[PDB]
Amino acid sequence: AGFDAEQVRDKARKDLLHLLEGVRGKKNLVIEKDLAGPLGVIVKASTLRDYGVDNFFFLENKNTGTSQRNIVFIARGESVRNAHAIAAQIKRIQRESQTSHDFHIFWVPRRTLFSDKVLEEAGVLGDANISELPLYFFPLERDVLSLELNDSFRDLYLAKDPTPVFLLSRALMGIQKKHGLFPRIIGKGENAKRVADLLSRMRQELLAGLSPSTTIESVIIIDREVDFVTPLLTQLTYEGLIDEYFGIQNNQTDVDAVIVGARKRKIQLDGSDSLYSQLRDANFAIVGSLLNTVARRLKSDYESRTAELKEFVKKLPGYQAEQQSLKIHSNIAEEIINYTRTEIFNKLLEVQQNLAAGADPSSQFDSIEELVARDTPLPQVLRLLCLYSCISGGIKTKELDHFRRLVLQGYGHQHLLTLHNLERLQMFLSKSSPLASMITMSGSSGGPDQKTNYTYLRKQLRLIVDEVNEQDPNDIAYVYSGYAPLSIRLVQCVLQKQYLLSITKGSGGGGAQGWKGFEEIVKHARGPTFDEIQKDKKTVFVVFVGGITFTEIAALRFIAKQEEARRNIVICTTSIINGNRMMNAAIETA
Repeated sequence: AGFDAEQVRDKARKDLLHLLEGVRGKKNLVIEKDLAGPLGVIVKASTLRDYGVDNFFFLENKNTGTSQRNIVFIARGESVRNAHAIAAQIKRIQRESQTSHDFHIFWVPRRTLFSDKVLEEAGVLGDANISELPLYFFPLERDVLSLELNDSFRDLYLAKDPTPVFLLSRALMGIQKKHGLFPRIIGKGENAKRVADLLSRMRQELLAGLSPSTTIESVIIIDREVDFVTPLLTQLTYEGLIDEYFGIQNNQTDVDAVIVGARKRKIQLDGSDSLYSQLRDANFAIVGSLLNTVARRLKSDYESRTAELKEFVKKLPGYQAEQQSLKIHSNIAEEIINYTRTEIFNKLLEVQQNLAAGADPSSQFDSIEELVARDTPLPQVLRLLCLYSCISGGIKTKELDHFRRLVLQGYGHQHLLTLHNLERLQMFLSKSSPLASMITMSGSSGGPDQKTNYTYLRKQLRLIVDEVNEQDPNDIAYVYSGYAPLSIRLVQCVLQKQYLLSITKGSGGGGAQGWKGFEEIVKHARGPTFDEIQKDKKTVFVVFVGGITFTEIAALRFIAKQEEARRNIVICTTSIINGNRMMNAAIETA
């Protein structure tokens, strides 16, 4: 009766395959490198072959073949870069003749004016048959939908491109068209508010036949800028650390070849593996113990004491898969264990946990300087400086100038750009800057965009949970060993008020809706608080504009398990983000 992630995949594959069915004959396929990964989430390469794909090409390789007269470009239309690349590629192909003279472009999801103009301005516009592929959300898991806009953090927060926000609201409207209006549109933050506004004005346009869902409870929209502190921190879940040290993209990562046990190899990382399903959301401290329990259960099943010989060989493939999974994750865990034992890592964690806990950030000054002396990697130092700034309402000017110098001398003068970019993103500011001040009620004002108050909210939303036990956690704070992501505490102000009241005020009636009971507190997080009513169990879509971490996902699944009876939780996002990705946005954007 309600939403299911599998229908998004089916529609996506159907939509793509139909367009491939419109290009009659076999065809060559040119794809934006970044789109290639997410496309694999909805269709298998073997399937594309069955629909006439002779060869596959990455647009950026600039080496499209001749073997087939049909050429198909698949790329994002919002990208200024792609419009040029495709035009260049058509002209370069046309003049290496007589090769392949039937061009198609599938723009994702929408044809833009800028793109149509570039093609015409290059002359090739009357040569390509242009379609539109309405792919928005890619379902990475049953409970995780992603726009897979890996540059959207930079695009939105640095470059001020509104496109990620527009695309997210269209994706969200799509769901309303199929399952009814979200009864409630709830959220925090300037960009999340704009998502609501665009959802509103889109509805208003349709009335020119759409009713509240019977199967959807609400949509909660968190704006990532409300809480930079969470991504800056080192993630301490299993998947979180795999992301921190190896990097996860399209449900995959690359690891040294010795790790897979027979350059580096690619490994799949999703819920189809029974073991990873149990490991990914666990605090890394209990992973060794989880592996041990699995290995033991495995040894026990093997030892659990004709034509059962042929039964054995049929079961042979399932035995390697389990074995291979256990072997690979044991090897990864041992790798991460090594990393987390170094003095640099222990020193890092210490400064992060102190700042997070609320120690005077000046008391961490000598530690930070020592981290620079030891040449710890640039992204890790920058993430500390940002945490410092973001958590304490800016850095003391005199310390800022010192840190600024250490960074430039230690890692290179080019990083003056990096720091200016961190300044534009408002994660590296002096206390003397008006933009740096956190929200208070004794705050006078100024402040069009006053910042989240972590000093106040640490207490009021109980960001620090000293007691949490990682072996059978009782609180989302487990994802950072004692620290609770603010973003998800905000989701809890809506979804688990009984519980949240229980651990902050007492006497946790508290099963009604909106931000009731938390409005004055949530006023101290950045941007607008909103709650808009539009006039089996139900799904709550929890949405992040500007990126979610694997730790927030783990914490959301934790809550999902507790809320199992009453709700289903579906996580939506413009992309999956982490601390390193944010620093890269600042480093690489000239």
